[PDB]
Amino acid sequence: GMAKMRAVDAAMYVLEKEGITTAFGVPGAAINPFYSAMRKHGGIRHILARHVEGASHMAEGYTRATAGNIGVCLGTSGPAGTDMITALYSASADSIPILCITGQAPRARLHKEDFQAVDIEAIAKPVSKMAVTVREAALVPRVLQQAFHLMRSGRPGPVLVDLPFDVQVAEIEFDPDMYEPLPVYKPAASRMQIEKAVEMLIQAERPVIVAGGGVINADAAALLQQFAELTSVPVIPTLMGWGCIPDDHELMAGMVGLQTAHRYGNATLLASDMVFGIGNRFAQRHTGSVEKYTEGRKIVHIDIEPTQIGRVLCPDLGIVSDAKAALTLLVEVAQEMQKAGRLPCRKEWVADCQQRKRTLLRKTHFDNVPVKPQRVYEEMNKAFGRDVCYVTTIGLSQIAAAQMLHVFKDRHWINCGQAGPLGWTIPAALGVCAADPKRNVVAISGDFDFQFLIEELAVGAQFNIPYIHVLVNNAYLGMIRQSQMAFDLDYCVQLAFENINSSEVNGYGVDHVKVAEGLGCKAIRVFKPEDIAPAFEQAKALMAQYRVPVVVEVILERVTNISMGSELDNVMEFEDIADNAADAPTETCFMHYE
Amino acid sequence: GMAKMRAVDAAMYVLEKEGITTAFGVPGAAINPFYSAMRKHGGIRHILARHVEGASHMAEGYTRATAGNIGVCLGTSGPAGTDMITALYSASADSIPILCITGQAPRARLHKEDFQAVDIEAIAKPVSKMAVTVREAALVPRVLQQAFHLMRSGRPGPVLVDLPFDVQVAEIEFDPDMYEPLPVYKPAASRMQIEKAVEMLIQAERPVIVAGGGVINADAAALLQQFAELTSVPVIPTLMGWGCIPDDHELMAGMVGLQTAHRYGNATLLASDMVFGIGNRFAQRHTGSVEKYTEGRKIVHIDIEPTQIGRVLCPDLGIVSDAKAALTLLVEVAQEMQKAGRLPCRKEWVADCQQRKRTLLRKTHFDNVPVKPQRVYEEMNKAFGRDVCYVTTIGLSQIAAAQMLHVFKDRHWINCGQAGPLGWTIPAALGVCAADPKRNVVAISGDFDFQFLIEELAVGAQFNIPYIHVLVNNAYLGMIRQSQMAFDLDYCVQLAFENINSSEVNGYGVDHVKVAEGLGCKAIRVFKPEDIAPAFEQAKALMAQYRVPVVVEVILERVTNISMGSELDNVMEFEDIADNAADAPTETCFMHYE
Amino acid sequence: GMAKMRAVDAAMYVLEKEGITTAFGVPGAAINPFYSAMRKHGGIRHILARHVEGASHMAEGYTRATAGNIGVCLGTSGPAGTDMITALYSASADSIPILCITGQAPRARLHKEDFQAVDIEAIAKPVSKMAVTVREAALVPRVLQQAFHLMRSGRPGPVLVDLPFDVQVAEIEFDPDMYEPLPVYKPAASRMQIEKAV
Ligand SMILES: Cc1cc2nc3c(=O)[nH]c(=O)nc-3n(C[C@H](O)[C@H](O)[C@H](O)COP(=O)(O)OP(=O)(O)OC[C@H]3O[C@@H](n4cnc5c(N)ncnc54)[C@H](O)[C@@H]3O)c2cc1C
Ligand SMILES: Cc1cc2nc3c(=O)[nH]c(=O)nc-3n(C[C@H](O)[C@H](O)[C@H](O)COP(=O)(O)OP(=O)(O)OC[C@H]3O[C@@H](n4cnc5c(N)ncnc54)[C@H](O)[C@@H]3O)c2cc1C
Ligand SMILES: Cc1ncc(C[n+]2csc(CCOP(=O)(O)OP(=O)(O)O)c2C)c(N)n1
Ligand SMILES: Cc1ncc(C[n+]2csc(CCOP(=O)(O)OP(=O)(O)O)c2C)c(N)n1
Ligand SMILES: COC1=C(OC)C(=O)C(C)=CC1=O
Ligand SMILES: COC1=C(OC)C(=O)C(C)=CC1=O
Ligand SMILES: COC1=C(OC)C(=O)C(C)=CC1=O
Ligand SMILES: COC1=C(OC)C(=O)C(C)=CC1=O
Ligand SMILES: [Mg+2]
Ligand SMILES: [Mg+2]
Ligand SMILES: [Mg+2]
Repeated sequence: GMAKMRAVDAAMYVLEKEGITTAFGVPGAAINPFYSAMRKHGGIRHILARHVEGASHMAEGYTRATAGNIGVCLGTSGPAGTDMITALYSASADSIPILCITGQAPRARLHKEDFQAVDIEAIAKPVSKMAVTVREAALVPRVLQQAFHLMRSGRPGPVLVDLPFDVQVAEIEFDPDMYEPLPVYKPAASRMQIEKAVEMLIQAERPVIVAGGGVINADAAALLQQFAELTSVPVIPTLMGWGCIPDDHELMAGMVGLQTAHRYGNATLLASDMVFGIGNRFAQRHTGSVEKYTEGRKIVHIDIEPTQIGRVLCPDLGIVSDAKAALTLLVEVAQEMQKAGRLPCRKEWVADCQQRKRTLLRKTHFDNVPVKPQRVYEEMNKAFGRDVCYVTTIGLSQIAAAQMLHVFKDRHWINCGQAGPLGWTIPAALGVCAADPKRNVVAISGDFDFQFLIEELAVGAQFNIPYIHVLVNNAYLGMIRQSQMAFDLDYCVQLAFENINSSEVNGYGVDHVKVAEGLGCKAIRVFKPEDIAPAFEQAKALMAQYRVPVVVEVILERVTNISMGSELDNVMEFEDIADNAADAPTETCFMHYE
Repeated sequence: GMAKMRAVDAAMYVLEKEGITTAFGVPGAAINPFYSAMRKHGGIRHILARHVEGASHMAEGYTRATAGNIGVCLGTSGPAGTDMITALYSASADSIPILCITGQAPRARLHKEDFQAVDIEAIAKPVSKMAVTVREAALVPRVLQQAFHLMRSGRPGPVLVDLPFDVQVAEIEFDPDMYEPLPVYKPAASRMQIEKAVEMLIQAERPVIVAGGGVINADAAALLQQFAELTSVPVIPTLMGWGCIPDDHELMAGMVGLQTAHRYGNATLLASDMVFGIGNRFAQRHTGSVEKYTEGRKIVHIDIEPTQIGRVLCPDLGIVSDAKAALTLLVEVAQEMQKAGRLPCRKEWVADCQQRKRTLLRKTHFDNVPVKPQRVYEEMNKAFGRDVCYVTTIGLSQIAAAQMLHVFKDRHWINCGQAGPLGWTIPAALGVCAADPKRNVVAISGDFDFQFLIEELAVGAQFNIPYIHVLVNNAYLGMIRQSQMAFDLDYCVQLAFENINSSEVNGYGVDHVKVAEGLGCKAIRVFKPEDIAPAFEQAKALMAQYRVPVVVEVILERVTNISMGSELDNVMEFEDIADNAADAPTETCFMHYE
Repeated sequence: GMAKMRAVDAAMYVLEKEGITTAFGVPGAAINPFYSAMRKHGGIRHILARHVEGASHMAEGYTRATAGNIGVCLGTSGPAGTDMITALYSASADSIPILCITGQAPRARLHKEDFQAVDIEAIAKPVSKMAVTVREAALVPRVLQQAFHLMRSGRPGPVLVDLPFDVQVAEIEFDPDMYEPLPVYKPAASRMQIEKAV
């Protein structure tokens, strides 16, 4: 029971009781006592990153992989904590938690300029639910106790706990047998709110459900699908809700927005007369101008967070609720409505939505050399199984990937949708693989994103963490070239150079095969579209043989303008569209996934 | 004269008038109008980094290379600014400026959750002299005007200017002919302060001058040397003052402190009876416990910043002054004292200091295989000229480098002494080379530091920026292994693995030769100490032939404990010491530098 | 049912549903729409103080008198909010709530040094559970809703809600019949812990 121990030793017991099994980090002097407590206790597997920013995005990928996970990022004082701010922001921005833990100078030296002492508490406050420097050894378990409550409760978000060196080694009395995690706070909608929501839905003639990341955050995907099935209401996932209903489900109507969106999704939204928003916010890249998004449409918004309702547009009905609590009641009420014969038939509207989905496509089957990126995603859809789990960040790489890939389960699209920090992809994919070694992880990056934290590939090598990284290389910051067209500009966005060690990259600059191999991984370069499929097959084999990350690099044409625009009804199609399966053969309507 | 133009166009004129010629950055949508204004104006050379953190440390190296430089770091909204916090902290910590400029969401969307909008103003305030989101296009030139005043005035520090997209493109009237930079504020010591300081110095029997980074910040190195020469007072540079008097000068008595210090420096400090502090603070890694540092010693402290005086110890005389202003008066008064025959002769004390410098050494001439790191620095001292400019960060690599290398001019030790963020080295070295293409830049990194921002080597390749990067590889976070010995720990600090592409690295993990070559650079690996010197000669030749960075990787023995301790009189010597030149042949006392 | 009304009218219904019956305050131009909403709605008795600090300590005493009470203090922009800081500190320090409502300059003028405009949200943050300038009229009922959850939950403490003039008078749709106070968060000890203490 009760025993004297260092505060960091008590921290290990608290972390174990809170369900922690894994951590990502970089040690240093100020945080060594915690690493000492970690070795003494056992039970936490540590993964050494090759940049603190890498440890922080591994923690994010780990949280995002499986409901209830909380990725832990560990580092020392000073610049370790400032290297975590981007992940804290990215996690806050998407409403998911990570636990960052930093060492700090001893308390009695905090406002001297002690070597590598920084006011991380002040720096991190804007991007966290709590950021605190612990000033008493006895408070170390209590601060972690409150941190876990906050990471799980309400709108989730991350916490940073900063530990002065003397506070870590100080002796306290602690009884692990008596430690208990705090209850989690989640408001639940009342039956009166839900019945009103269902009455309005029944009165709608052309409704859609917009299913957001809150559905996934709540672990409520099956209830979301069940509710749409009972009501026969087509579902539009936001980018953060993608996967909560399978992409080949008859009611999944595509995605909506200015960029990661389908032509049929935007058309179905503009044709609808109600948006039943569950666990979404209404993000600007999803809505365009809100006046157009809402024209002629009733709007329902269910959100766990009161100050998200009415933030960007006025709902006709706002309801504060956890999405699982709300969907449980939504299923119950809809079942009562169905037994009563009060749910309308929706065959025509569903058929109209399915007709747009069959016809309003974008071409992917390009035989061009140099390769067209949209062909890469067609080959990815064929190569990988229905259980594929994609990890990606930002770039034309990622935008077209969301337009053209398909996903069939929640937490199989792992994407930092609101903050999009370049370099996120490799560490996030490693964190997912650490969360679930059976998961079939495939990452997508453009060349610039791949370069930011390219050294994290050696983490996969050292720890034998296998996954496939698709690398689509245009030797450009392609997304930025495209947005510079508005200024008739093409300026400081090219990565090309004649590589003095590799004439075979033909002026594309960095040799990603040589870099990946030097970092202990396997790599294949593809120049022709017909070689993409064999390469993915070789990659699966090399992954099994060597158990390390395997990079498949596809050399792209330098310039491809991905479809996008400023309003739902203004998306410009630069590349060829399609109305036939031959040009877009991996749309779920034409292809059986696995 | 007067003309309508975009606020970013006026920003270009202001930057030109303020002396800006170079910028480092990563563009994106929110900052595109500024890149557009940069292309239209000409006159700023942009260097594209391969991580925003890389652009930010390039800006630091550029500032640090030449007095009056201000490195500029450019990036977009959201995670670009959070990727700059580590450099802002590192620049603040050493009292040097950089100008960070971020794009931002349009004003009318600032507290909506606009895509990639973050409250960078709040996040950056703790690590900057000013961090402001500009809310009127007409204020853009005025905010830059105040930023340059603050970066130059008082205790220098960095500024972040955040630019909403609509503010950037808005039209203003601006007359570049009428723009004038603000006057710079620097307090100057009165003659009464300086005469009192010189009286106390004259009364001292065994004084030393501790010369800090403020001397270099003020561009006052020649006056510092002249004052020591007039008074015949030995000079101890802090790590940030290193180079303000040449290492082979008869009065340069070595460095002092817990780690980057000489055995003779610490002995001379403890034997002294006054510390005449000029432009130093008294950092904890320099003093140890202040009660021991000051025992039996009068203390003078001259600092430009009033709240630095008395911060960690009580001076007998504190003086607020710019170091150049103070040294100008110090030279004048000492000359008046010398004409009056009032300066004491100091032959015995100077001879006693020189005797410690001749005798209290650490061995570097090791023929061991695997190589001993101290041998690398001996070879570096012989290979490179007196004009060598070293760039380094932290690690046992850097600590022993400061113990064993030698420098002969100010701004030839470029080192982030207070914050030490791993990954700083490559971008900082590239920023120095951009500041001065004739400078003879040689960087030192351990393997972990080298890996953090390893992709920046491709910036050197794409832009043909030549320098030599010495890479001392123990496949360890060596500094952390050593500090873990206090906990009888060796845990999560090893980088080794059997590289499936390189049996020739013999279990050391990452193949830095293959990675450097894939990134477009040249690289040589050295296994035996006698091959170090030829490798540096090949490296100079490859640098001239290809004009790209050239990495020389020395494979070290896995474990070497570098000398260090907790007090000036407690530094533990783990490796062999030396009292003879044969074991330490590159001490300036035994070797003529160039 | 749902109806068009100003944000401050919607605030009156929220305050009524949350049990408010009393307010202590000092009016001014920037909070006049709220006073107009009070007069139209009726059912909140206003006590006019002769110092804003006096209103803010009246609010405290009203809270402390009776379990479940939340004193409400009302002021205009600028110096009114800075006059409430001492009471926000006193209420925080004893773990009891008051609800402070200040008027504020319109959003389009928030960083333009407008007459009697101050960053009260920055000043009050150290002495409150929440201090927020409300930037959308539709958020007024929701900010008030979260404030009442915060003042009742956990360790209780005060809240400052700061209302730009244009936010107060803007029209919104709001259904009073659908408004519901949020559940109060209070952790409970398990039986194992209580048996150990006994
Ligand atoms: C280049 C790029 C292009 C993009 N293009 C698009 C596009 O065209 N369309 C698009 O939709 N997105 C797009 N995105 C993503 C976009 O920026 C947003 O990240 C996303 O739309 C937000 O999803 P959401 O509305 O589900 O909100 P989320 O960020 O997922 O959050 C929604 C709400 O969930 C709530 N919540 C949290 N937990 C719970 C719970 N347990 N119960 C209930 N509610 C809960 C939160 O309070 C929050 O308000 C793009 C991103 C990038 C980088
Ligand atoms: C691993 C490691 C080990 C280290 N070991 C040591 C060691 O043993 N010994 C050591 O000394 N350092 C060591 N350092 C460096 C140390 O941490 C500090 O960075 C350094 O000692 C501070 O130098 P300084 O006192 O000159 O202060 P600086 O940081 O250079 O600043 C000194 C003062 O200059 C003032 N100033 C600025 N501009 C002007 C001006 N124009 N005129 C006058 N004053 C001005 C500022 O106000 C400031 O107070 C180490 C660093 C690392 C990473
Ligand atoms: C840290 C950071 N800086 C800048 C950006 C802005 N940004 C978005 S996409 C992009 C270029 C990405 O290029 P690449 O990964 O090669 O993808 P491509 O668009 O070429 O497919 C940039 C700089 C960002 N998201 N994060
Ligand atoms: C971002 C960051 N995280 C952690 C540290 C702490 N730290 C100081 S030295 C070191 C290891 C450096 O290893 P390497 O560069 O290989 O040098 P070696 O000591 O082995 O010569 C670490 C992690 C730091 N300075 N910065
Ligand atoms: C990509 O590197 C860059 C150049 O290289 C050609 C340029 O010419 C310019 C103007 C900007 C730049 O970033
Ligand atoms: C029969 O299965 C199919 C659907 O579901 C009915 C569809 O909605 C579409 C577009 C195609 C299809 O094959
Ligand atoms: C360097 O990677 C690491 C290991 O690998 C052997 C370990 O066994 C442990 C315990 C920590 C770690 O970071
Ligand atoms: C003659 O030159 C020399 C010195 O300066 C006198 C010294 O201080 C030392 C230690 C050696 C030396 O050779
Ligand atoms: Mg690219
Ligand atoms: Mg990197
Ligand atoms: Mg090392």
